[PDB]
Amino acid sequence: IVEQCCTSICSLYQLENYCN
Amino acid sequence: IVEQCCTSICSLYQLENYCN
Amino acid sequence: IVEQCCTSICSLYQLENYCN
Amino acid sequence: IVEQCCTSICSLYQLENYCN
Amino acid sequence: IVEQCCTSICSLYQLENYCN
Amino acid sequence: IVEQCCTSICSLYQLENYCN
Amino acid sequence: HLCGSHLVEALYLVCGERGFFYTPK
Amino acid sequence: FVNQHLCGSHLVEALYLVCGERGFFYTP
Amino acid sequence: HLCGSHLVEALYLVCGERGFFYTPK
Amino acid sequence: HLCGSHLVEALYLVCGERGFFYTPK
Amino acid sequence: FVNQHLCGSHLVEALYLVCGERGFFYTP
Amino acid sequence: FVNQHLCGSHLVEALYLVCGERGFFYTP
Ligand SMILES: NCCc1c[nH]c2ccc(O)cc12
Ligand SMILES: NCCc1c[nH]c2ccc(O)cc12
Ligand SMILES: NCCc1c[nH]c2ccc(O)cc12
Ligand SMILES: NC(=[NH2+])NCCC[C@H](N)C(=O)O
Ligand SMILES: NC(=[NH2+])NCCC[C@H](N)C(=O)O
Ligand SMILES: NC(=[NH2+])NCCC[C@H](N)C(=O)O
Ligand SMILES: [Cl-]
Ligand SMILES: [Cl-]
Ligand SMILES: [Zn+2]
Ligand SMILES: [Zn+2]
Repeated sequence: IVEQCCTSICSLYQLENYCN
Repeated sequence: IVEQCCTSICSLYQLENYCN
Repeated sequence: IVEQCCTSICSLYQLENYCN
Repeated sequence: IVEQCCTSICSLYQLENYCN
Repeated sequence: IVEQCCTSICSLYQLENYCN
Repeated sequence: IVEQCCTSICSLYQLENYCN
Repeated sequence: HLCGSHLVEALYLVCGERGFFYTPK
Repeated sequence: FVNQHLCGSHLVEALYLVCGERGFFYTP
Repeated sequence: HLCGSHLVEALYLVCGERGFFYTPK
Repeated sequence: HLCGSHLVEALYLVCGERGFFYTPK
Repeated sequence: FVNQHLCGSHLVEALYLVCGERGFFYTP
Repeated sequence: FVNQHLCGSHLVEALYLVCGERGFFYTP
């Protein structure tokens, strides 16, 4: 998540890949 | 907004409404 | 601080008081 | 606001220009 | 987690437990 | 604290040196 | 239950790239 | 601009307190 | 009393470098 | 109504450049 | 990476809201 | 230093939890 999401702005789909 | 999301419960999908 | 701003209501102007 | 306030530290007067 | 730290009171020391 | 803790990641011991 | 600054935080998660109005009253 | 996006998160929190019952408008 | 996003903030102060699971239910 | 970490956040909006003391008790 | 550590703080807040009763997993 | 100012926001939140009933002092 850090790699993907602190680099470019992530989207609410990138984020939802870390829900359980 | 406050009724929709604080008084009643809200969805992140429902809050897309308020995006300008 | 807690009485002034949590128990009673507070102002951002009133909190300037606590700036060191 | 981003331009003005994520560049230099803004002040509570810069910020208050975005109240309704 | 919620019982331990929201219902009952918690310690930052006790939350070390949940670190993966 | 800024010098010590906004530079490197600080640890909960660096931080606890600013408790009263 | 999203009240006070948490409602604003939630508004920002969804709209922060587009922009939004917050008008409590 | 990630660091502006993070920064925006802080600004809306600040406008929330600054503005009161008036509310505010946020726009990149 | 640590509830909602404040419990998550507290989890992060302690574990944010290691990582953690948050499973409310 | 400014309690817990929200009171600290409010203290910081106003004083974060000057500095402050937070002493709840 | 300090700015990633700060960034992580924002991500977990976002996952908290995004995920609901499911919860989430955070890992650098 | 904007990114330090943002960083300061996170530190006081962390000191709030870290310190308990003792409270803390914040100073750039
Ligand atoms: N679509 C932007 C959602 C979002 C909110 N906060 C964030 C922090 C980091 C990131 O990559 C993304 C976000
Ligand atoms: N006087 C500093 C007020 C303040 C609080 N948070 C902020 C974030 C960005 C900024 O430009 C300014 C601020
Ligand atoms: N051990 C990481 C604790 C921590 C939480 N938030 C922080 C912000 C800045 C810092 O140096 C450290 C921290
Ligand atoms: N990042 C957020 N918006 N978190 C929501 C936390 C819920 C909080 N107990 C409230 O009064 O709304
Ligand atoms: N950064 C934090 N976790 N702060 C804890 C604030 C306590 C808050 N009143 C709650 O509902 O839990
Ligand atoms: N950024 C802030 N200080 N927000 C104030 C939110 C009010 C919150 N319901 C409280 O318990 O105080
Ligand atoms: Cl709350
Ligand atoms: Cl940040
Ligand atoms: Zn809260
Ligand atoms: Zn931040």
